[PDB]
Amino acid sequence: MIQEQTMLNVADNSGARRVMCIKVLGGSHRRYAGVGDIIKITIKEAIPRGKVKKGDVLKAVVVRTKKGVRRPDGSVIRFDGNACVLLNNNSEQPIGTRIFGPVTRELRSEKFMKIISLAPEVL
Amino acid sequence: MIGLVGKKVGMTRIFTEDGVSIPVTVIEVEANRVTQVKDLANDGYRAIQVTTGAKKANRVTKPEAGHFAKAGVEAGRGLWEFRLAEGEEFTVGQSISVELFADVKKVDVTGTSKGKGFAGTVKRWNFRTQDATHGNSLSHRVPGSIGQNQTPGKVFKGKKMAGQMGNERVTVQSLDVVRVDAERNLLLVKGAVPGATGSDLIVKPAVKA
Amino acid sequence: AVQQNKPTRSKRGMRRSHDALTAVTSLSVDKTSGEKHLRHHITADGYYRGRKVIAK
Amino acid sequence: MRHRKSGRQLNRNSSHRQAMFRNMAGSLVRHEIIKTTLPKAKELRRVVEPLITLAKTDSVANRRLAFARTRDNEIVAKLFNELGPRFASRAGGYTRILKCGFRAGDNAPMAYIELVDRSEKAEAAAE
Amino acid sequence: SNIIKQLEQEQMKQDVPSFRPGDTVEVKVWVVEGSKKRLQAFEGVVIAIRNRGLHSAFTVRKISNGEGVERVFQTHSPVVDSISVKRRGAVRKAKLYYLRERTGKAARIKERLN
RNA sequence: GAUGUCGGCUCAUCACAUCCUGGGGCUGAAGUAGGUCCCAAGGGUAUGGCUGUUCGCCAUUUAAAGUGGUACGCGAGCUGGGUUUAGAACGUCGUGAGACAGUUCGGUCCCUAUCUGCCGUGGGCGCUGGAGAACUGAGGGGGGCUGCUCCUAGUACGAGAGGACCGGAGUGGACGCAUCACUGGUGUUCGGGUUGUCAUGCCAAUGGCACUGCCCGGUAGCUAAAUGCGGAAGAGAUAAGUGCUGAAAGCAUCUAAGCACGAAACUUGCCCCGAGAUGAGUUCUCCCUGACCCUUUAAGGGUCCUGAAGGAACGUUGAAGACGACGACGUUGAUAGGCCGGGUGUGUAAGCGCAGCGAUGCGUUGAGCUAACCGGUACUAAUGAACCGUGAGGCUUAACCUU
RNA sequence: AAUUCCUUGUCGGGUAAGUUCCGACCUGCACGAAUGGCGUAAUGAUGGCCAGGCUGUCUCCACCCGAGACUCAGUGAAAUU
RNA sequence: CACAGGUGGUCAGGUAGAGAAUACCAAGGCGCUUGAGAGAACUCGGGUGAAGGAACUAGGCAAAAUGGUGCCGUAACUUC
RNA sequence: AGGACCGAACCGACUAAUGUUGAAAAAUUAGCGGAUGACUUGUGGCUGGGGGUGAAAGGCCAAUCAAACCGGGAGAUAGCU
RNA sequence: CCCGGCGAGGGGAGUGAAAAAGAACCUGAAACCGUGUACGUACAAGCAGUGGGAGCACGCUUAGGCGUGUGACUGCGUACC
Repeated sequence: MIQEQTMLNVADNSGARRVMCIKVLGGSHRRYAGVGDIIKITIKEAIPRGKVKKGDVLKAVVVRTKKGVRRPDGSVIRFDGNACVLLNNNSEQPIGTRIFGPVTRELRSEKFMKIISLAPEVL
Repeated sequence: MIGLVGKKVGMTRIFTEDGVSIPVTVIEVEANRVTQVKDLANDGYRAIQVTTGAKKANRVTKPEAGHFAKAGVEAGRGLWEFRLAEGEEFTVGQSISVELFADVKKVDVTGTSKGKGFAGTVKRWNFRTQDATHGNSLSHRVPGSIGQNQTPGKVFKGKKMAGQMGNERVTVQSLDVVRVDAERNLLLVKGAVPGATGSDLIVKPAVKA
Repeated sequence: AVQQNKPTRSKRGMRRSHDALTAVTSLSVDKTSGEKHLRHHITADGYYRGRKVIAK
Repeated sequence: MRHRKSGRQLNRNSSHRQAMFRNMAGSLVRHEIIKTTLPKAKELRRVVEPLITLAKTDSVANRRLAFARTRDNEIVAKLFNELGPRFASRAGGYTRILKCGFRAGDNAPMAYIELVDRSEKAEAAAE
Repeated sequence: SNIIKQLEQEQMKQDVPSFRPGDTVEVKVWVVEGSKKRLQAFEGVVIAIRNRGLHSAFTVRKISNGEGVERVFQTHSPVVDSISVKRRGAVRKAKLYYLRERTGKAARIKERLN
């Protein structure tokens, strides 16, 4: 993410364990992310019997940071860890369907409303 | 019309009716007493001379004092003068304050001595902190090299490296005023603006088109 | 890193034109003190603007 | 960097800075008068005046609090008996800088430091 | 005696609660998305001092989830819909910093009287 | 008398034969996309791995993955893995000592800058009477990159699928700039906790010390991981080229004469440094009208009286900054400290009462204590002078005063 | 291979990797049975490889504190020439 | 050299701790002589660090991190 | 009991950070190792330069080592700068 | 006889032919750092020298481009072994 190599958490109902940043998207001539950034992930780990398996090269976007995500009111949303939601790289959007923890409301679109099942926050 | 000398005094994250809050610097705009004014027989260009803000006139010199005496007297800290930008003033005072940035919502701002001392290395120049482990010794922050060989025969002009730096300017240019707010005489400019906190500045409006 | 030839005495004197040693650049005549008045500073008997304020 | 902030950072780390100021303020309340270098007399002034403000009344509870603030039997003894009533009526300005001259042997500007209202002197030359 | 820094209090939106550490709150807010009529709430503990200026905020920890989350709500913008202060527990500190990236404890831990 | 090497990194820079957008010709190019192709140095021009390796192999970025140079750039830069690697051993060879443009393992890498450059900054003197003040531009760089999609636009063209540029719009990335409210960091001039021992005769409490003992909060500043933001309408000189009108060559033909048009580059505009620019500067404002003695006299030398406007030391000190210069400014004062209201911190002051075996809680007490900030408050220290500047300051043409 | 001209060997495996590491293969440089070989517990400040604590080495660097530099005072060298 | 270097014998006080680790400390020794100011680059020492966790480098690289005491619980291999 | 151990004191110095015109002719701090032994080490003793001495690097012999230093040969020779 | 510690160092007064013989004393260079005067340096720059030389002090300018010392400025120009 902010550094090359760097393992961070799966944030889908597709995968398990950890996955590894190879590059950032949404620009070049950098080797660091910001906040509300677009990642390039390779899967390091995850179960082969789920939709996510070792060494699929995919696109992904940030859903948590332990630095925390912000833009409109500048007021952060911080979490227990750095985490990133996988895209399909061919059809995009969240490849998984639930998770128990929430999304950042400061960087908020279709890609964060398709990845949870809490009724009192927008679906 | 003119460059209006404010003070850096306050900075605020302000709310808007978009759902966004905008980080800002808040500048006290004062009233304007115009002074002697130079016409276009004088130095060749039509400009307006202004005193915005003042001091206790215990330190004043008579040669500045005659300017204020023949026009609106205000026992000024100094003289600032301006080539036109939107227009001009009444030649003794037009009591201008927040009004100046209501016909333009864009500022250019003038280059001021930036109040960061040296700033310089690792702050506006392309140096880093170089490796410190694997027996790297006496070389931790200095570039190590800057030129090449007898080929150029010397150091290039495009390369630059200085232990220290004196008064340095360069503006942000062309940046939007977010608001001006009447009855408190407040000029809100977005985020960055040349100067430390508690600095003076000159604020000119738009010069570019 | 070193030299190439022995310096001339013109060299030494010009280099010092703006790097030699400086002091308190005189003091004023007195009015009120037991000593002679240090310019715009209090004396050791204290009387500058009034009384023995300094005693050390 | 040092910008839009005032006062003097001295040439001591913190444990050293405390231990010299603990000596100095005990000399300062006891003699009413001290001489030291001008950057150092200004920090000496700003340290001793908040202690005097807590100490301006003769009241027992502010004498117990003042012994909680500094474990010194000499500071808490001069105040609340001789010096209490001396500073009782003021609401700031419990000390003064007198710009004594330059120090001896060097061209470092010096001050004599002196409480706003005095009850004691020592007045041999600075050594 | 307060003539400037006064002008900020003249600008501030009237919505701000007066505060001491360890309130419970429910912060009523928007899903934001620019500006949107879909609302939602968050309740838990305020982990930090709200006094900041024209830019006061509620530093909630929602303490409900299984990893937790900290959310910061801007008091002076229309994102914050209404704010009720509820009862003050005990903290015996001002800011409970160990919760900014970890889940934990309530607005009350013991008692915080004289 | 040798300049100290590879690979990688620091740090770059210059030649354009341009990686790319941009203007333009052709196509065996239908339109579109390409190939072809001139013009053009301005700007942007990515990163991990295994190995001591360049190259290798592999994954990825961006619209994009360039050309060429630098004592095989740069060791009076970095490492020091490797090298004949000096030890050793492997692989090899000799009787051996000992050897390798074969190999592998850790292992020193020096120098305060004389002259020379690069960036920043000051002192001395002339700015023509002085002094202070505003100020113009001879001259030189920075931004100059570049995606996305809506409309433009299903239209020219085609057999059908299909099918463009600019312009208008919001918006991302780098590069450059400034900033500290927001969000993180720190905050040795601030509060509180806490392990241990030593102390205040003792208790309760508190403080010295162990890296500020350790720990967490923290005003104000600064700061990038956060913030705001340039990338410009217009002006001219063009390139290649599209031309007109038209010759060499009765015509034909950007071109040869002539004249319309013709790009981020170029001279600029926008920004920023700039009068020593002897091409010595313009323009505003202010102020000095006493005297005698002597010599080289557009003039200087001495002396009485006498030095204005202003300056400088000096003083506290800065939001200006290595030092200066620059600046606030000295009782006319918010310069710096206290102190108080506040933008604004912390966590419940020592003692005493009460419940309890007590730690501790609870009532006393939403307590007590507090730094830089913003505004106040003179509460506290910046005396009064002397001093550097003098009594109206060139020749000569043009303008004006008789002139 | 502490060895391999070619070769980053051929092939499986971990992986963004994969010269090294683990497993197998041999088109085997010049490996090869006292220059000794296979195999092994424990040990070396020993060599390589792997994943996790943790960490400013770095990504990308900020701020605080002190001693030189720099400030004020004192004394006052040198590589060289 | 007032120099941080090296050097054997005898004697053996406290608290907390596994101990001659280690904080402070009794008796005792003793301030290793620039100083003071500022808070530019930078050089060394010391404090602190978001998100990551070596990704920097031939190489994890000191400092940071690990440590102690009661009790549960404990692998391949083995010369048991 | 033990050329045993985790680990001091006591002694060293594989590696890191520094020093590298140093405080010190490799010491400091820190990872690190021996300590009932082939240790650590005082006192006293003993070998002299192509000669000693080496759990072996031609290592070490006055913080030194393919050969110390000094008096004679000696104005070695220098084909060379 | 003067300054100062009780010091370091010198002067003046007086001695002698001589103290420009003052105790390290013989007369006395050059390197070596500073003073004093003359003249030169604020539009300017390369082996630092020569060629031409404003000027200024001094020389009845020898009145005759000049003499002594210096030198704005500038032609031209690469140390010695």
